[PDB]
Amino acid sequence: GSFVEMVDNLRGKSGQGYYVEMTVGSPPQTLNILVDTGSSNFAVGAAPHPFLHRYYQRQLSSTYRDLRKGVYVPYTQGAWAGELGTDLVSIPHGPNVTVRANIAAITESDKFFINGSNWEGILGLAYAEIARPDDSLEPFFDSLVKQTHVPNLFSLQLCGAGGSMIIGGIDHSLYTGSLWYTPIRREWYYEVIIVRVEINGQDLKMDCKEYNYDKSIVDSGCTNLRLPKKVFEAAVKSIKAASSTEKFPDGFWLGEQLVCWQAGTTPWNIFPVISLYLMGEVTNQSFRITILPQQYLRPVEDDCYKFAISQSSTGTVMGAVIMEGFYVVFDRARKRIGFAVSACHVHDEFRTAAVEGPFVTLDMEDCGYN
Ligand SMILES: O=C(NCCS)[C@@H]1CN(Cc2ccc(F)cc2)CCN1
Repeated sequence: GSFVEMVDNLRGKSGQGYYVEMTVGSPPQTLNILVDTGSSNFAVGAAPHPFLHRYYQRQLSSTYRDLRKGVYVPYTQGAWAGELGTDLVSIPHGPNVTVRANIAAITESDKFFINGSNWEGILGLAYAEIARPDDSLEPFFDSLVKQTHVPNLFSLQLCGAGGSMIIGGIDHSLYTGSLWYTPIRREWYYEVIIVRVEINGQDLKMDCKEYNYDKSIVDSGCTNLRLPKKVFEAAVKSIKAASSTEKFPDGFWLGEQLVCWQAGTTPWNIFPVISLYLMGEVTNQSFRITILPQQYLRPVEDDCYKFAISQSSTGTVMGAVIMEGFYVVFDRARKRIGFAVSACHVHDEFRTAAVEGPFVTLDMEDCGYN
């Protein structure tokens, strides 16, 4: 592909977030920006903070325009407050363009910036509907598409232990096998529909509406695979039974406790695979995406791991757990999301992550929550 200058543009430590190099203002002030497909605001630190090494200085930028309006944005994890404005933004290792975008200048925050994360801002890649204060505040990618010839598409390859955010196209060297697409249900979050869940080839036997109770979303700005109360309970009991060859403390299945082994001795074989079936583009068709323990058990600072599946009250969140196993294509132009086996995904000599289809499924439209 012609996106070789875009490959390997992502960095970020385990459980802290993946970020891209971006510049704001004139002359260009370089900052590292969290890639977040679960929000829609572009906001950078614009005042000193204990965890910030650098921040956006508006007085040093000649192209800064004050919108003279304060903004507050709460997330599931973290919140910030700031002042709205516009300025020139560029992505050094992305498309060779410069755009005027809405930037929220973060002057106040809580549980947002992470110590040692190395990022100083957030790139909300989702749609305008879920942007604060309202959908009149144009997200960065909408600005980028409207002002340049860069196509209405981006793709993410999150690599657990870097990765690539390809803006405008698809690099074929970042995946193996075929690309399977699932329809975007609504343009707010990256809402998808899960039709079936399997733990080590065993169906959870639940009404498929439970898998999407509230919503099912694709979110790079989330560490965990988060599941609705009912689905989480059913999943944990199934994972616990499949991995009964070793006993673990009850706090481990809650993220409260860690589990450790000797270096290189980690027995991945005892932990089951997890398959999420996603609605296909063709009527009565579906495809499954299968993740390994390497994805849902994440290394902690002997090799120690944290159980990276948690419970949710706001629906299914397909986080980095899911996305680190796959090359994900956010095809906005065709209202669909693509999944392919990542070339950088962590696996062993016995098992690998999989994207397989098609599968026959009757009554798919029901699976969505109303
Ligand atoms: O609410 C949020 N995500 C959903 C909960 S998992 C995000 C959390 N993010 C910090 C963060 C992002 C990515 C990551 F890998 C680890 C941490 C700040 C913005 N809001």
